[PDB]
Amino acid sequence: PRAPRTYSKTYSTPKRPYESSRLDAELKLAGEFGLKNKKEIYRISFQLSKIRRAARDLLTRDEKDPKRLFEGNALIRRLVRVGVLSEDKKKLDYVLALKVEDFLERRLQTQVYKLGLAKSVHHARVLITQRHIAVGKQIVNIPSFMVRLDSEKHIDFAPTSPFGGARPGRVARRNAARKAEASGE
Amino acid sequence: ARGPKKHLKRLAAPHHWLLDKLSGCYAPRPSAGPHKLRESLPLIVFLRNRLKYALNGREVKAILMQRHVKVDGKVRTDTTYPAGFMDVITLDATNENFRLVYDVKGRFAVHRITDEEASYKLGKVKKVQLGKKGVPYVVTHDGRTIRYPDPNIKVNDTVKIDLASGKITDFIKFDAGKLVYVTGGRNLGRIGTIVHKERHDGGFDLVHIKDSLDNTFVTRLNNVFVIGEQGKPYISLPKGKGIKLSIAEERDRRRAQQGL
Amino acid sequence: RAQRILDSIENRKLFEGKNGAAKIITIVPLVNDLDPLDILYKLLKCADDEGIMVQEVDSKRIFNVHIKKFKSNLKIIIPDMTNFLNILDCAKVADFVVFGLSGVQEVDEEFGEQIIRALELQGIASYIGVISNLSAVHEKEKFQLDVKQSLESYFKHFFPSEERVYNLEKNSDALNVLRTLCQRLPRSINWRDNRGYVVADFVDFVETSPDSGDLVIEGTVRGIGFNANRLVHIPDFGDFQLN
Amino acid sequence: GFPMKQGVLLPTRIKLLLTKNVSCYRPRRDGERKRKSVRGAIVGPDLAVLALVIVKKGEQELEGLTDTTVPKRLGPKRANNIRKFFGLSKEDDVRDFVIRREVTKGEKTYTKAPKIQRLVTPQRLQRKRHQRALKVRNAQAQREAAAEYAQLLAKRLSERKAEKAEIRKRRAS
Amino acid sequence: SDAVTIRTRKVISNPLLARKQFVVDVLHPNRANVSKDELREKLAEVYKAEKDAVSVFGFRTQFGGGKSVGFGLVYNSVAEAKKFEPTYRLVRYGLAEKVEKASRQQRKQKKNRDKKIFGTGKRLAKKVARRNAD
RNA sequence: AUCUGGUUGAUCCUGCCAGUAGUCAUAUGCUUGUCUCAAAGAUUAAGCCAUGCAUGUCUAAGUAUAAGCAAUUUAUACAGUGAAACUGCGAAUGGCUCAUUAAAUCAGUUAUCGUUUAUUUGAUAGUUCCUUUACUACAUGGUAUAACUGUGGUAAUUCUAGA
RNA sequence: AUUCAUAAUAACUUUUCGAAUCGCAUGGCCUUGUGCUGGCGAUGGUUCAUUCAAAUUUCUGCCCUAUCAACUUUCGAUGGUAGGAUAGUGGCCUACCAUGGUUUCAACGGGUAACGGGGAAUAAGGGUUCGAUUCCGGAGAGGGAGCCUGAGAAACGGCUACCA
Ligand SMILES: [Mg+2]
Ligand SMILES: [Mg+2]
Ligand SMILES: [Mg+2]
Ligand SMILES: [Mg+2]
Ligand SMILES: [Mg+2]
Ligand SMILES: [Mg+2]
Ligand SMILES: [Mg+2]
Ligand SMILES: [Mg+2]
Ligand SMILES: [Mg+2]
Ligand SMILES: [Mg+2]
Ligand SMILES: [Mg+2]
Ligand SMILES: [Mg+2]
Ligand SMILES: [Mg+2]
Ligand SMILES: [Mg+2]
Ligand SMILES: [Mg+2]
Ligand SMILES: [Mg+2]
Ligand SMILES: [Mg+2]
Ligand SMILES: [Mg+2]
Ligand SMILES: [Mg+2]
Ligand SMILES: [Mg+2]
Ligand SMILES: [Mg+2]
Repeated sequence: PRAPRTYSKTYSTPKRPYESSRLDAELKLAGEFGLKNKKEIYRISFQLSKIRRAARDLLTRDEKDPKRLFEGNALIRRLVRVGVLSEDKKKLDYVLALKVEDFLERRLQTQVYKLGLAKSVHHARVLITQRHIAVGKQIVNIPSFMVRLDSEKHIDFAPTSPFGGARPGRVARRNAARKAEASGE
Repeated sequence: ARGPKKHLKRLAAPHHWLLDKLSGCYAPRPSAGPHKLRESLPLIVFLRNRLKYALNGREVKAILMQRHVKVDGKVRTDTTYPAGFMDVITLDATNENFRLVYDVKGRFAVHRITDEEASYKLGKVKKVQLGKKGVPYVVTHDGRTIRYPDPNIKVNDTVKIDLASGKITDFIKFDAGKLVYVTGGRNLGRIGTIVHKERHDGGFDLVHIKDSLDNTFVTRLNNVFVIGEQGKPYISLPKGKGIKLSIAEERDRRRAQQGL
Repeated sequence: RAQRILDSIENRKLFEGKNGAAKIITIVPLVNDLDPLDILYKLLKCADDEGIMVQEVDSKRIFNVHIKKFKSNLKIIIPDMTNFLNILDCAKVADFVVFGLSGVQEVDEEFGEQIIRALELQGIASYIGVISNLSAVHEKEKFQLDVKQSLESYFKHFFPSEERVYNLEKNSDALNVLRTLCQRLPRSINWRDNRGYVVADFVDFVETSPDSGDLVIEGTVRGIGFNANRLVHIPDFGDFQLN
Repeated sequence: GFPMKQGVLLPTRIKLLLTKNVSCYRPRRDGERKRKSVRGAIVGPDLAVLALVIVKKGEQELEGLTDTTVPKRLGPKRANNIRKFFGLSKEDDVRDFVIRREVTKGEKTYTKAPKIQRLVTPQRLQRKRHQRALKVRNAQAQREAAAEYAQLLAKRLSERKAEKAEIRKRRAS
Repeated sequence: SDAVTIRTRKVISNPLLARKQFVVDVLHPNRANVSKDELREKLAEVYKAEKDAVSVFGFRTQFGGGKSVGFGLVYNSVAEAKKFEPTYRLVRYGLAEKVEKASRQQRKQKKNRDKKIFGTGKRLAKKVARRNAD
């Protein structure tokens, strides 16, 4: 006797397991963006899919019907806040045409490398999970943050971080102590 | 089971209390009283969930035990007292007066009330009848029995009641073209004028109602509750005035009250 | 199911701990710097019986301990840990083998490990993994449980039947292992159970002829039993015939 | 150990279902009954103890009995019970005749006394006065209400006869 | 370079429980989160009440750091605080004392043994001493 | 909104076997660092159970001569606190399991002009000794009882007897 | 929609209820009797109403099986009258009458490793398969039966008996 804590899966494993084409596509996709599981890809494929379903289910209904209007506009403006859907494509028929990379391109991981705070994408990984990289007043340490558009123009280093400001890290002051003590001697 | 149940599980509580579903496992089963379980609000809910005046349950008992909280002029000290529709609630230490009337969205709403409106109360007349020694009386929805009413008052009529003496000030008849709050059902929380009453014998009467935006709907007579006259209500309606808007209209109204 | 239950009662009547029982538990530490007398002390101090502990310190190594909590007749045996073959001989007659483990000292690759393996090969009934040295490490539980679990994963390797190395330092686990020793029915080792065996409590000798006589042996029979006509073996003595 | 029970005319033991107001039993729970062994009423060779009362004193004194005497633990608590224990008139105030006890502690010796029950005091007279009051007051108020209502009713019927007068004059015209 | 800033939001004046309740924001950069004691001190001066007439709890330091939210009440006197607050809080503030009562297990066991005694029991004590001397 | 290998010398078929994917579904093997969260003796044996606990309850406001505690400041009826016990209320809720059960249960929907209802809430009550203003407690009848005092029984119980 | 509510007559009754109760304040008014009055609230109490219920109840809906085709009625099966019982309708039971009631639109019987539903898994759709289990309803407390107390139990952290 509680309420039963609801919960759900997030991804979905491919239907054909060994398919030299899908295999590769996936690998290059992990490569552009430095993902670690294929699972990271699947998660995207899956959200995408739920959106394509909502999309169609709206599409089959009459234009100027309250529901298609309401949920349509919502789905649209939601897709826009994260800048997955461009400003000009603001009509359902494009949200179908959406593909995976359009989602993979809004990760904090990605935007860190495309706002040039990192040297390579992998660098951006490390830098994120290292508690270095803030979005405004918040630190964020998940590579999958999914940057909204109005939060693009705030991403910087953490006021906590060595690069952001503050004091040097543990290694730095370790070597500072080593050289200072070795010279005092 | 064997006797009456004394608990209420969390999920099984009437939804429009808006109890969150991880706070506990139980929910304040309303005591026996003036109103039906399903459609009443236990004071603890009104006090801790809707006024935020107390954080726990025992804080609420604490409050109630100083004879602070009145209901219909009188002091109740039962955490699970069932204050339902159109009841007056008095918090003297804040010098506030509340009325339990339905929000547009079918739930109970906080409503501040002047001292001059707190004095009285409306009551749907659920049944008139003749009691012992031939003395005629009415029974009004909040359970109140009133003796020697005016013979013009039959069923479904509303009655104004001085909370002080418990006597009948005046009343209102159930005729076409009156103002009306709809209490039970889906359209619960709406207000409008009664177009015409549909009469089905041995079954449920319906009522067509047309609101102030000249839109129409239908409910059983069971949920129709008379207020007053065209734009001349006897009680003060909340904001919203019992006018229900499509989700589009509400979306727009909300996004149009944002300019910082 | 009634048949099953009947049969089970019949098979659990060999240890009617009031008159006809003899549960042999052998205590085998696997670490040099460890005391078996102590391990017993824990198990019987958690039975709240100070007398049966004090009466054993004076002079003994084999005990007839009756527990009243569970109503059971245990027989405890502690081996000469200087003789390997005496350890093997001790365990190979047991209904239960307790293993002492050190929180301080890692078990020896050349000795204690070989105890494990050899016991395991010759035959073991029901075995248990138990500790005593756990308090010798840090006072905070956070570090003790580490040792405990590493020991659990070491002990699981040779004895996968078990997953819980019990800690006698805590009253609960000690009460629980005692509980098991009392209640739980001990599994069977094929070759020893099919020819019978008696552990001797009292051994007296009667002279009949000047050059030979009659060894008298008072003990409880376990296994298949003995016949007067069949021979009896006695370890490091040979095969002899019954009179 | 099983006790004898008055009623059971038998020189042995027999199991009974005992209830609320009987011997040999105390109901643990409301309305509960129980089956218990009980000893017969007729004395035999098995009885460990026989419980006896003295009705007529004999010629000789009994040491542990007649020689000693024990005071009754508690005196009266109700007003008229007191009045019977001291044979007082109706007009004698019971307050003074109340038994007290002299308890001792430290260097102080304090005295206790039972609360008098059913004792006529100004308070109960007040409450009774209040009862006659609210009853009569209520009755008169009620008569007032039915009078006002009958007045209303009678005026409405006359209004109805005037209306029917107007309608009869309009139908005749 | 710290600057402990203490903000009080969603404030309500509650005469029913003779107190004012509110949310507590705390901006504490470089600071490894602020002690509750300290907080009470700094709130007292602000709402002009005794340090004992103020209560704060439920503080949760945000992710990454340099901030934390909690909740805070402040009564009209310390009398009322003493009579309205939950006791364990008044133990956190020393304003009352933890009452040493035995374990739950224990207490229940005593209750249960005492169930098996009808009456005062000094009777049974005289009787059992008597039957033991016997 | 997908299939692939297997009958033949080779071919196209019917056809299955095999393979493949899911299970917010059990078990098991091997492996296992961190956050949040969560189910867990249902399946077979509604099989059996040591011990401990899960149901008790008192306010300004039912009953206190504890031969209890506090003494103390007005109380010689009581009057602070209060074990015990009588009274009152509860123990019919909760929790568990899924054995029974196939128009049964249950779902939705009706009915009670076909009934009971502690409780809550609201109303609700001049009439209740003999004669006609004379006679009988209404400034208020009566009795048992417990706890307790003391005497006892029995291996034993949450046994109880006599006074 | 009523023989309803209610009223009236005539009587009836091992005569139901109609405050011998409690805590706080202690005041008015006089013929000066310590006389008559007098606030707030607690508990109780009859009836009606209300609330919480409860019990019955109408329509429609359940998995497999014809290697189950006829089933129900002495012993209630279906209906009528009257009674008895029940809080109450009612073959619920008892007398007395009838001779009915179900059935290839699958009754009756057998099976279920069957509690029912809200729901779960999976499918483009249509489906197939799960639902002991967090909410609702029901049933049971080793198996049967019986009953006290009480508004409410055929109760088992109540009682009684038989069987294990
Ligand atoms: Mg239940
Ligand atoms: Mg409805
Ligand atoms: Mg297959
Ligand atoms: Mg089971
Ligand atoms: Mg379970
Ligand atoms: Mg008191
Ligand atoms: Mg009432
Ligand atoms: Mg008498
Ligand atoms: Mg018949
Ligand atoms: Mg009939
Ligand atoms: Mg079943
Ligand atoms: Mg398909
Ligand atoms: Mg289910
Ligand atoms: Mg099952
Ligand atoms: Mg259930
Ligand atoms: Mg039951
Ligand atoms: Mg069982
Ligand atoms: Mg009861
Ligand atoms: Mg039963
Ligand atoms: Mg039980
Ligand atoms: Mg139960």
